[PDB]
Amino acid sequence: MSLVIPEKFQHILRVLNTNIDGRRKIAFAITAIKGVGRRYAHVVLRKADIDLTKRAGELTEDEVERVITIMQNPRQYKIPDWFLNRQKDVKDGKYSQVLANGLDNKLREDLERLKKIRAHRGLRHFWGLRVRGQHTKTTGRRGRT
Amino acid sequence: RDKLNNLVLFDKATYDKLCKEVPNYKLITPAVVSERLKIRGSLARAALQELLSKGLIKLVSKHRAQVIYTRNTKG
Amino acid sequence: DIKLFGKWSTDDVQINDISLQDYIAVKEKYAKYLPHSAGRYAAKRFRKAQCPIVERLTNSMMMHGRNNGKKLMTVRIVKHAFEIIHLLTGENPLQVLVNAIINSGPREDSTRIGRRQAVDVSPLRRVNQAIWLLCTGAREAAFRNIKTIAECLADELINAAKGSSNSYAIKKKDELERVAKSNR
Amino acid sequence: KFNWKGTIKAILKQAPDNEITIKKLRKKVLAQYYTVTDEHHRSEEELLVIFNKKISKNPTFKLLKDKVKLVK
Amino acid sequence: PGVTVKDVNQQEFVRALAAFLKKSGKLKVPEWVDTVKLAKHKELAPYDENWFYTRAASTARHLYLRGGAGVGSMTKIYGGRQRNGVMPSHFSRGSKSVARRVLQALEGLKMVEKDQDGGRKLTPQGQRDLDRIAGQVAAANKK
Amino acid sequence: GGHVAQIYAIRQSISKALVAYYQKYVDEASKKEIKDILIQYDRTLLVADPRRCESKKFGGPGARARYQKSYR
Amino acid sequence: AIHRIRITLTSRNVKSLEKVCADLIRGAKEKNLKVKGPVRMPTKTLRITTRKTPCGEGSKTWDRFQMRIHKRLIDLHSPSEIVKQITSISIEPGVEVEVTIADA
Amino acid sequence: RTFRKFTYRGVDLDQLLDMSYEQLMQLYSARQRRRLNRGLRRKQHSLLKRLRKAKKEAPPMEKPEVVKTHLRDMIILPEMVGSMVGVYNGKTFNQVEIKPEMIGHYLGEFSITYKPVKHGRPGIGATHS
Amino acid sequence: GHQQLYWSHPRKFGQGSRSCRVCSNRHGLIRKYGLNMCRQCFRQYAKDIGFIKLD
RNA sequence: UGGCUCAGCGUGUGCCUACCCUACGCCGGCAGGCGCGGGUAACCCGUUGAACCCCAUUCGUGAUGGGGAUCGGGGAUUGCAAUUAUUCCCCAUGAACGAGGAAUUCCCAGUAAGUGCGGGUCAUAAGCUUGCGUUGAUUAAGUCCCUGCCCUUUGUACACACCGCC
Ligand SMILES: [Mg+2]
Ligand SMILES: [Mg+2]
Ligand SMILES: [Zn+2]
Repeated sequence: MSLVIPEKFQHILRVLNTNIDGRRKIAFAITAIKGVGRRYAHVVLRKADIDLTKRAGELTEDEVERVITIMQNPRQYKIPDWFLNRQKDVKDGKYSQVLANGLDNKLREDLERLKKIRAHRGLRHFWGLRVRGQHTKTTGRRGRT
Repeated sequence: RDKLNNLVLFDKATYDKLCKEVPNYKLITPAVVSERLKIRGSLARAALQELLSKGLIKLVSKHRAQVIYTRNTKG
Repeated sequence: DIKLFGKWSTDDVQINDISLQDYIAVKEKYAKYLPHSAGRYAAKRFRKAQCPIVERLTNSMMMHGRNNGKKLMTVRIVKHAFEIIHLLTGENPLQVLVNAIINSGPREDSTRIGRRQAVDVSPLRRVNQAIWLLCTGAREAAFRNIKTIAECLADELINAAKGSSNSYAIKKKDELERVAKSNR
Repeated sequence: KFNWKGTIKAILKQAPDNEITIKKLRKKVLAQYYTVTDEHHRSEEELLVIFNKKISKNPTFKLLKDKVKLVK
Repeated sequence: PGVTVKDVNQQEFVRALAAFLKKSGKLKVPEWVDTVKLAKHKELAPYDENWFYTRAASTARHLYLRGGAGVGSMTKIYGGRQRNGVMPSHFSRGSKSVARRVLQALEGLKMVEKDQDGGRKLTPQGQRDLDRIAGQVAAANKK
Repeated sequence: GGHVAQIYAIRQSISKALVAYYQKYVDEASKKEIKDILIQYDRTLLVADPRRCESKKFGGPGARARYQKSYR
Repeated sequence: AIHRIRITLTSRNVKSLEKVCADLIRGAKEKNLKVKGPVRMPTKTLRITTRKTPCGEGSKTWDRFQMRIHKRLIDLHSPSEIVKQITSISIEPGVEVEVTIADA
Repeated sequence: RTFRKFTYRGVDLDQLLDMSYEQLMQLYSARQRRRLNRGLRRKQHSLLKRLRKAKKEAPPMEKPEVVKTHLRDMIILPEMVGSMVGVYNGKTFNQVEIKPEMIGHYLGEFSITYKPVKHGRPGIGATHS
Repeated sequence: GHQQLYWSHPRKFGQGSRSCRVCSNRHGLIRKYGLNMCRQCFRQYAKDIGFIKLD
């Protein structure tokens, strides 16, 4: 396809707060933002209607802007409901894909509300212990001394 | 020998270095032209298919795990 | 006539050494289409002497533990390596494989517990040792590398058959000969 | 220097009814010896006979035919 | 001559039949064909825009050479090995919805129907145009 | 069988079937010449390979291999 | 009618089962019956394997028990008023019999 | 503390009190929805009756009387908020304030069954060679 | 006693349901082919049940 | 990621005792749900369309599309009850690990090793075990050196028998 190079090749992209490596292919390039994995990246570029075989550097800035505005607003552009990251939220009930440092914020506030009501999961998150019912006698010592 | 870390979508210097150096030596595989010029290796596959489309090289094996090319014979 | 893999007619190769032409099986009666059979070659001693050489190479290539029954993979690995070799040098791939086996098998070795004396090597142990060294060299050259296993095997065989002190196999052979000479 | 009688007395103190089977006592004493010692020439059999002399030949211990008991 | 489906290579037979089946735009393709994930033992919905046509092709071929198959037979046919984390692998069946949809879409083309027992089988129309595609691809390969 | 086993069964069946057809319906010397030209190339073209498979025994993962043994 | 009936013979003992099948078949054939011979269904082997020790101590030895079931089918082409008495004289306590019509 | 909105799934506590079982099934998550869709048995209803009685017998502007229970698998319903429940550990009855923001949980995850461990010294054979 | 809480925990499915038909123990129970014997009692009675050690 | 193409053991509705194996059609993206049959079985699941392997694609030596721990949210199923997560599914999160020190296990032919599939346990369920096929080798046909065993002669202050006695 591309004979030699695009003349205006953006080597490093800067999308929300993270550096997207422009030498990777586009789906596996934008998977470097939190909240977006391989699966979600592939569906949002299928919805954006860009050719997946081109790398991240030779996308034009309008195409990047389209990819972002359909990444942040997935439900308006027929991303299926069961596909999302934060669906039926415990604070406002609406359905979303947290895709940024906001995902870190959402994880933080979930942890601190469980800690604030002093439920068992919040207590085990407050200590350094395992949460999902594993045995702690033999494994898990790497973080510990 | 720390990291290779260099190349994709080569410049004009690597392009014409390819066009004058690759199609006349015997073993032409994506691996030997990847380690030969600086090419990444998927770019090498694409470039070798494009050269075969022009017709400067000859296809020999064409397996999914190993594709082998060679220079055109001289007579 | 049989012309293994549909090319590379077999009855032109020459095994120079007497000691190893007794134990190398590329000649006209051990001339077969493919390096694959259910041989039952391990039932007695020296029945691997009459197994053809290409099938011994494919057998030793099916090894590091994640490859233990995968023989069809090694058959096409050997096929691709042979095409690469004939394309690189123009010589019969069987002949250069035979020369590699000749040049990589050590001829003197040392053994004891209390490596004390240097002994001589039977001309079946050096065939086995040469095949093992060649396959090990190809395996270690291709491990974390962009080069595929087929042209790694090809360059191992051509460097061993010329003799360069650049194959893994002939480096190991020379080192074994040197250590054996040290306490002869 | 590893202290044999003191370690055996300490193990017998942290036991139900000051009572322990010979096998468990031997296991704990040998693990302690390997984790504190500085001398290395002593063999496994010499350590075993040293332990047998330590338990069967002490007035503070008694052998109830498969076990060791702390007497008062 | 000759020829039939059996005596041609099945890989480019499926490629040619999917090309024919895409070219005549009557195959009904559902709306979620780009978010499917295709049989939950695998990830990364296929590296193809037109996987539905090839799946319909291979379903038509399988119903040609072994009739009476249902959705359970197809979800057994397109099953595979599920790599399962740090636990060892196992066999998982295919997606039932995509098998039902390719079967219903092929019924919409009047080249398969529900037979007298359970399952489906080719019409005379279906085996007719599959043998025509087989003739086309066989003539292409030999010449 | 498998893929390879089916390949070997196919070719053995074809060779043995040609030998039987020649022996029942054309002259015996023709059967002898096709038979011996098959015997000097890969005898399994006419004689079946009898080695089947060995049973697993209850101390390890397979027929011969045994589970890893621990000492201390 | 002329009735087609089928006799099913199952046992854990092979030789006695074949004795019963043979004597019933020859008693039918001497009585001008068209009989389809004994069709041997594939034998069933029930394979309880257990740990051989009452406690959990020792070298992990296992017992391998098995029990084998053998089946035969015999077909007759005359009314039941002779076959009931010809099978009542062939008992051999290890064999368990169902007689059934082809209509069943 | 700036805002006073509870908003469990986008709905705050008042219309979340007067709403029936069959739509707060849709409001909950899967496990609680299955528990409610399936039968909620007699002793659960007895606990709710005791909680309502202790709530309405409480004098205004202080907390109601503590109600003990072994039922540490009860779903915390919106009906239960602001109550005083003693949840069994196996050993003791633990005082739990049913806050508004714990209405999707079990009573068992507010009364811990074990004492969290702080380690002593490894005893004798605790470290081998 | 009394009647409505004596045996009231449901002995449906699980190890509290099933027991050996010889010794009424609950552990090591063989329920294949409807034996419902514990493994020790099965080893005791296997020869005259009809199971033979044969290979 | 797609396409193609091959197994063998064997289980299946129960005294108390409810709990079976499932084809086919429809709904759901999936886990699953709803109808309808068959099977007390060489009869139905089932021609058991298994996985590895095979062919084509993408990746390109980067802790990387290797690896999948840990953790957030949501959906189901079993159950009288799932929180200290039963199991399963989906989207996110993406840790050590770059072939392993001193030591040390198992193994010689359809064997080792790879790879799946049954049974037991089982309401729910296999990283375990017990079986089965499938792909399929390197090395060896020796020795008593190490660890031991058997036999003969020999020494002995041991006989709780060298972990002895002193
Ligand atoms: Mg095995
Ligand atoms: Mg990664
Ligand atoms: Zn019993």
